[PDB]
Amino acid sequence: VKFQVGDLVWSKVGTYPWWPCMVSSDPQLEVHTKINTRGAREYHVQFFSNQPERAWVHEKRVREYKGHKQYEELLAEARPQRERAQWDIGIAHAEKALKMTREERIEQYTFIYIDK
Repeated sequence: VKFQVGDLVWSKVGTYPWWPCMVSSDPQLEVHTKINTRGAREYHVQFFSNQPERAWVHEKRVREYKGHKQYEELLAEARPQRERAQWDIGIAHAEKALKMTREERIEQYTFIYIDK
């Protein structure tokens, strides 16, 4: 295990670009990390955006978030207006969270879950 609940990460999910995320615990499974049927590690993340989004991401697609500027380093290794706007909001939220401790990030950004 490389990450804990509240840690800031970059995540590549589907066709979305590398997105700023916070590692969190799955509301149903009650785990933030698990081992696949193939034996690979996965993490549960929550995307930084205006609208809440979450996903179980493979270890190879989860990177440590050090700052917005390292996005060019990730793009070097390897969009709609509505999505671009949400990414800019997400980057602003991740930059504020970098100035906080893991414990503070949990109290401020963890999604509110309703059984409905």
